[PDB]
Amino acid sequence: PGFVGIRFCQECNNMLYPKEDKENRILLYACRNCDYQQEADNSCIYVNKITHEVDELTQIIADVSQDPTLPRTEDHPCQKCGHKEAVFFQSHSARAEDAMRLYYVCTAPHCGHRWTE
Amino acid sequence: RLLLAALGRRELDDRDHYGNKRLDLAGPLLAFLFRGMFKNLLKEVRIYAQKFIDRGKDFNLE
Amino acid sequence: HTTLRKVTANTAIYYDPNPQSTVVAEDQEWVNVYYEMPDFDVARISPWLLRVELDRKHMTDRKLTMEQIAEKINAGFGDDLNCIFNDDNAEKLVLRIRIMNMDDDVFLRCIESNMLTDMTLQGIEQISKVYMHLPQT
Amino acid sequence: AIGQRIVATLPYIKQEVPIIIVFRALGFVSDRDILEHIIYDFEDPEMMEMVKPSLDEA
Amino acid sequence: DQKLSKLVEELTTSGEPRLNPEKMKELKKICKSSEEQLSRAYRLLIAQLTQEHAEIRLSAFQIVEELFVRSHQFRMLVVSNFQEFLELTLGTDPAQPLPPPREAAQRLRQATTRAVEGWNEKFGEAYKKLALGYHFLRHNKKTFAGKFEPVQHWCRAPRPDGRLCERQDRLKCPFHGKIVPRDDEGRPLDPEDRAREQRRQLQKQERPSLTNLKAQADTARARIGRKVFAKAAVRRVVAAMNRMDQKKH
Ligand SMILES: [Zn+2]
Ligand SMILES: [Zn+2]
Ligand SMILES: [Zn+2]
Repeated sequence: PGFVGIRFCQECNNMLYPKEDKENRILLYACRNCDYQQEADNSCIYVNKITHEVDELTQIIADVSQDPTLPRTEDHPCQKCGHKEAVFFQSHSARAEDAMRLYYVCTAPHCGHRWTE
Repeated sequence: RLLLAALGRRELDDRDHYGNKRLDLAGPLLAFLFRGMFKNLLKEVRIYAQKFIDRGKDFNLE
Repeated sequence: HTTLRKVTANTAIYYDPNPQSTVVAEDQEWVNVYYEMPDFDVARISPWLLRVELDRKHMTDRKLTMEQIAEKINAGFGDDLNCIFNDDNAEKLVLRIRIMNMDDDVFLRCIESNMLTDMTLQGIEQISKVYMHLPQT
Repeated sequence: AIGQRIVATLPYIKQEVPIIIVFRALGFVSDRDILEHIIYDFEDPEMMEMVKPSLDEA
Repeated sequence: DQKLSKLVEELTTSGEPRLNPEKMKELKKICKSSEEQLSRAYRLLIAQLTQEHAEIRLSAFQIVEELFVRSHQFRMLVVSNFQEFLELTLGTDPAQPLPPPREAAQRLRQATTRAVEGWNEKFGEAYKKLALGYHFLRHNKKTFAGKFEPVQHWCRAPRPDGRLCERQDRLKCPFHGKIVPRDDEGRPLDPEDRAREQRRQLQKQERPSLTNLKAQADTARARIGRKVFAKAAVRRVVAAMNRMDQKKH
């Protein structure tokens, strides 16, 4: 399915709202401030993911390895560069309070690889 | 910040945390109290000066 | 109590003006098979489509079927709001909701919200959860 | 619709006022500019949906 | 006098953009013959206007437009009570709004104005109240988890196309009701089921002008909106969301 992001007008830099031309029934995105309009390609207006089935690796940032508080391990090497050291923690976020799955971040600079076993 | 709290990306702040808390000793307490009192004094002085000006005579500061 | 939001995994609203060639590719077979027999007219079909996919584990746990879900939504929304469902054998159980002859997009958004909030598929209302156990006393 | 709406309380203002009106008052009337000030990354769609109702209301 | 009454009702309830000429012809033939009767017709018009249903008002204004230009007596009576006609037609009264239909109310107002300029251009000087009125409008108002999915039976119902139903439904097929076992020719194995289906087939063989305010709501799109937008439903929407808010917290 995927997610849908908003579109901006090229004239006033305002968001394009969903609209439709009955004559051709082609998904249009018409800015409701001015007369500008555009032809969509996603063919999707709104999605609501209840299962919130998303990857925490996207939210995980690679600069967290410089935290003198989180634990470190040498038993989970980085797959991208083979570095032995890694920093691990939990999801520690809402809708992810369970699933104690450990999220590992490579300690070596310029790699910042984030992965999960 | 309100958004991140809504999606749960950030945790709601707790009042009991002392990082979110500050202490008020004699210094700030007196300053705050004095500030109100000094203004009251200014007003009193302004009232006296205004009434003397309305009466037409200059007012002695003392 | 089992409301709709409970079993629904994901909800999506598309623009699919041509039911014969649906926007989503993994529906063509059963959607065209459904639209072969004109039990419902195609002219009255609204072009906005609400595509909701369910959770199979919730299917099995609640013993809820596609026929029952369709019957419940039909009883709730007359012949006005027709819904088409696949067989209970695919890897992804998904059914489509369209209005039948404010913008229809926002109207369908409100309809989806109402279904998810207060579409009682089964169970006694104002009963949250039932705990099942043997008494040791 | 029934979306979540972001609204702000300004001192000495008797009635509660939406944040988008406040941003327009500060001089950022472009919806894109308001979005840059609100959300820093435009590739995150969830925040954009979350602020959609405020833009719609204003 | 009875005949003129019937014509007035017919024009108001015609429900068309333009009133039927024959009937208008008849009204005209009745109006001239007697000046008193013309005055009575004028009277009737205003009464019809002061009721409801702007579409009927719009139909009434077409009658008023015709009797103004071709009758000086009627031309005087309209001027004599031009204030009331101004509220009834243009909807300039601060209290009374234009009744439904809304699109018909738009047509009544738009068509009313275009008359007034011509009304004033041709008869403004002679009739002083009319001249004041046109200026007034223009300028003032502007875990068990038992999961099994065995599906071997088929509906096998005889479709009108000659092919058996291939739908795989556990209990009920939506196009054919309950599902019963059938052979290769789509005949229920139970003779009782065959008899019941035959009985069902026999049962199947045995089987103003404008839309009122209630009639306008009588449709599909309105019914689903009424159910969705309900005081109990919205509260149930909030109450259901409150319970997940407790789970979220
Ligand atoms: Zn624009
Ligand atoms: Zn690495
Ligand atoms: Zn069948």
